[PDB]
Amino acid sequence: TRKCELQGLWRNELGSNMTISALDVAGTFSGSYQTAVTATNKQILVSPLKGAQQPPKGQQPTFGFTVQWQFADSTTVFVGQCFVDRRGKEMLEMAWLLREEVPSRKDTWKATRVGTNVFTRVK
Amino acid sequence: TRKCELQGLWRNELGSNMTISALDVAGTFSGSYQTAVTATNKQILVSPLKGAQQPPKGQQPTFGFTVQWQFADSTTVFVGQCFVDRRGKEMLEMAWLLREEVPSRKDTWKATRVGTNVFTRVK
Amino acid sequence: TRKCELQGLWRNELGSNMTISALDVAGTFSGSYQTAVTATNKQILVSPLKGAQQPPKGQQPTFGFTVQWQFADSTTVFVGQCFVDRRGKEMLEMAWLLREEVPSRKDTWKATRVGTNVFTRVK
Amino acid sequence: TRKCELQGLWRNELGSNMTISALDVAGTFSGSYQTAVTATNKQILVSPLKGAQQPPKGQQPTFGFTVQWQFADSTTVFVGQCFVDRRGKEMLEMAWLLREEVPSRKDTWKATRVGTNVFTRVK
Ligand SMILES: O=C(O)CCCC[C@@H]1SC[C@@H]2NC(=O)N[C@@H]21
Ligand SMILES: O=C(O)CCCC[C@@H]1SC[C@@H]2NC(=O)N[C@@H]21
Ligand SMILES: O=C(O)CCCC[C@@H]1SC[C@@H]2NC(=O)N[C@@H]21
Ligand SMILES: O=C(O)CCCC[C@@H]1SC[C@@H]2NC(=O)N[C@@H]21
Repeated sequence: TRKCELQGLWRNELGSNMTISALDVAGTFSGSYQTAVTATNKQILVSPLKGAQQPPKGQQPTFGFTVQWQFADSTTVFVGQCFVDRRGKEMLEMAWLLREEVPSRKDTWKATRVGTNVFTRVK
Repeated sequence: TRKCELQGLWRNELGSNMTISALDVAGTFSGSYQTAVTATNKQILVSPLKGAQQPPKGQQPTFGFTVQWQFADSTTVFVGQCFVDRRGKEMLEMAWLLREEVPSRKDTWKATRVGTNVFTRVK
Repeated sequence: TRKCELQGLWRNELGSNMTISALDVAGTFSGSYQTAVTATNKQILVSPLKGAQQPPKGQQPTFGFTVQWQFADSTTVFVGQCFVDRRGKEMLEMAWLLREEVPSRKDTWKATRVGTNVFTRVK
Repeated sequence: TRKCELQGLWRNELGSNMTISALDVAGTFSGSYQTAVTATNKQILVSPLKGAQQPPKGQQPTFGFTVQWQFADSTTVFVGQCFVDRRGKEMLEMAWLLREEVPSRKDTWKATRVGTNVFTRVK
């Protein structure tokens, strides 16, 4: 069963697109992310990601990745697990932190936004 | 100036140790993490990490990484920026999400812990 | 228009129920919360909440509240904004932190879970 | 022992000041917050807060509150526990979410910043 294999094109509720290329045997993967949204006034560009998954009880292993935004000084990390429901539908449940670059140490308090995303496989 | 180079051994306020190996030119890095603490009842083991930094205005670039815990079903992601103060002292300001593996989709609501860490370079 | 008035019975995607009683003129409100889920092994009980909303540009004001769980040592805080869509449907977008009570200061790192909820008005 | 009574003037690492007035018997409290920092370009003003603490094993009970900022469209909620160390020193360990008001539902993804604070009692 290839169900819940991270490898693939995924989309989230914001309309973002994400590709995860094949995992190596260490469980590390790379890919790219096309966000539909930005907190900057910059043109959105496809951006590389780098992550790792835990080794596979009936449960998909947890994974995480870092997106290196190509058009913004920021960095997002996403952490999640895949689930398959009744009718075979796969979903990535993810929580994320978006870190903006700040000029001095004293601005770090405001540098991190948090939220969640739900991804499903693009048909 | 090698000030705020991620490469190195770092420690945080919890007494965790972290090594970041040299960055490649794409800005991706790997390394390992020795946490002083765990939310499981398992023996702590050194664990690989995989991350990426943004390219370097006077400001260090943001970075993120994923720790693949070797003794736990979980995954942590850390996101941060380095700062150098007056007397040349470097600090990584980081926020993180720890994701526990859960049996079903309905338990995802409780799967993510959040917090911050401050790292300084081991002498 | 009473659209997006916090006053009311709301439900979230987890199937939790929440009542917010009338706001006073200072914008503070109280109410109760019936969670469908718990991270403890205790019987769920209806729990008081205490919050405040900002004063009302076309935008609903932000609000927050604290739930004092009656069956758990923990405390949740929720922060959010209400939205009304095209066909008049109201939704509370909320982010939350659940704080478990810990025995010593050194366990605080693991004490806080984070997530989001979406509430709609019970018909 | 009045050790770890929330009632009092507290300060955090950012240099913010906070007053918590006496708790009522239900455990609800009010007070005010003077932040040293803001993410807006507005003049900072003292702001009311409204919270509740859990009832008091050797462990302080968890609490939470909402700050209704008087100079910003936002709302912060803080959740925490008090600790007393060896030499009698009290500390509030807190995690928080700052929610900015957004024009439409589609901007909610970026509306929530997260972080932590440590408060000690003003001498
Ligand atoms: O605005 C930035 O600085 C970079 C774009 C970040 C987009 C964020 S990452 C989390 C959330 N989920 C998405 O699919 N996009 C937004
Ligand atoms: O408990 C687990 O499931 C894995 C160990 C996680 C340790 C966390 S990661 C964030 C925080 N910072 C640390 O240095 N260690 C803890
Ligand atoms: O488990 C506990 O310690 C108390 C119950 C907490 C339920 C949480 S609060 C956030 C999330 N949203 C809900 O409607 N319920 C869970
Ligand atoms: O900027 C705003 O919109 C309101 C001021 C918020 C200040 C935040 S709240 C969390 C953090 N801790 C503080 O003591 N101040 C900042």
